[PDB]
Amino acid sequence: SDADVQKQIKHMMAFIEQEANEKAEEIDAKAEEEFNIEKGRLVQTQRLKIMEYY
Amino acid sequence: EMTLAQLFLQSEAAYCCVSELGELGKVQFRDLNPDVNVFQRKFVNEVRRCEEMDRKLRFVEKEIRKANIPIMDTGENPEVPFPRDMIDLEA
Amino acid sequence: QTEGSQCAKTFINLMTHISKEQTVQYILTLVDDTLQENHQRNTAWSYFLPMLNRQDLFTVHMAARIIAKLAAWGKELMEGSDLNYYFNWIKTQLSSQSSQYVQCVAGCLQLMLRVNEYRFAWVEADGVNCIMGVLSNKCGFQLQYQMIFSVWLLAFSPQMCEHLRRYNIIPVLSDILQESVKEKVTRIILAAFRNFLEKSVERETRQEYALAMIQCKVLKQLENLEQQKYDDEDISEDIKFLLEKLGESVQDLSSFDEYSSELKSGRLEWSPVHKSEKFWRENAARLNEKNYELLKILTKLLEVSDDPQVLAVAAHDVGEYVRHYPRGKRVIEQLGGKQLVMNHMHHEDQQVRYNALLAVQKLMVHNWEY
Repeated sequence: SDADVQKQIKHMMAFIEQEANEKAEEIDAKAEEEFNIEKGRLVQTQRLKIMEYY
Repeated sequence: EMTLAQLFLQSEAAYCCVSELGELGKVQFRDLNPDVNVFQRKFVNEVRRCEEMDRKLRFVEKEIRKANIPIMDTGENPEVPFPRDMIDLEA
Repeated sequence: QTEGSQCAKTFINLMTHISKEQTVQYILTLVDDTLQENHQRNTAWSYFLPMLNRQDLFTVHMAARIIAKLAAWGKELMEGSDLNYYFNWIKTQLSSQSSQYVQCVAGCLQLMLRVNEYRFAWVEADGVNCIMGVLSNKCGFQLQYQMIFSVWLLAFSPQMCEHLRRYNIIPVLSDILQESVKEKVTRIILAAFRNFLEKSVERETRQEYALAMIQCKVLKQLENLEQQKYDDEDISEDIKFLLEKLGESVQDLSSFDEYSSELKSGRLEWSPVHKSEKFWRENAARLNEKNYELLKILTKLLEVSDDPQVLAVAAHDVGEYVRHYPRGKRVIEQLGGKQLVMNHMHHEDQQVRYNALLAVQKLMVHNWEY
């Protein structure tokens, strides 16, 4: 059986994409605390200076 | 008439393959990383956990004889316990 | 092959009026691959949703992959009002009776729950026990990896964190945390425990700790995970983060007033303070400084009430007082609790007799002359 070299490309490449996608999607969905929260920090700095002219 | 033909594992099947491979008894695992000490062989912390249960078993087999209790045998090759069951054993 | 701006409505009208559903699926899949790296093309999405989920296998999950990506892209394209009628429409598709397509549906839910304001709108209409139904035994090898990522996505908001406390999902995930099979769900559930604990602005962090972190095999399971040498530095840092917080709260759960709150209010629950060696060693004379009959108030609860589980905590706490104070044996002989512990040793309960055997043997360990 010569399919052992194909079985390497069959399913060991599947272990490549699961660590490619589902580890970067954990990083890509971390914008709820690294993009939304960090936006919530600087809007207080804009509301610190709007509560003098108002 | 042997061959050093390679065999691949995937570390989710590193226990249950090898254990049923060790439930057959035809395999001659050869160490090909000799440039390393007796520690840092990827599992030194957990083989001491088996050794700590080994130390507890060699101690409890001594005190079971000083009270002179008969020992059940029921001699059979059992099922090898999984690492899922391992943490439940030390309890 | 770039610069595609027009002809979007021409592809949309051809997609609806196509009797060849397999060719319409090829029209849909080519639209999905094109929109995988492109911008927005939701009134048409309100029109494409009704023709979708209609008697087709591959076109159902692909349109779901398309419409959620249409929901996950575009600021003005945020259509959470229309997505409320769409999430409940796919909630029957989110039932756990199908096969070979729920994994793509969970991945479609992973993009759908990635939003912030849509997630709080979702969880009110969700009925999140269905996600706990996926946490129930249905062979979740990669399905629980999508499910725990959904729980980690909902653990961002503190207002959603308080609404998430109306379930036992913290201990229902500790059983899944005790699995530790694919070595990636262990990374997801560890940071989700860090997300639920740290990102909650209340005094209910201990309420989320006493549920699963304290009164389950979580702090003990995290001890062996710290002994493990996984290469992921994010999981290695979250392991030290959860150990420092839960190790502080377990120390904070033993302050001898919380033990007094357990004693005076009663019900004598088995807590970590009753088994902690630091709690019995530090609060040794705390019983004697509190008008010592308060220690006999633990004995009065042990003598009068039967309590086949609650008196077991009364037996071990009485022996720890005798072990940390030999003069309390004279105080126990003054209250006569030794004859009460001796009579309670003959109880029919197994754990009550085993706890009373360790206590009564500790009561006569010092042996002053009579």
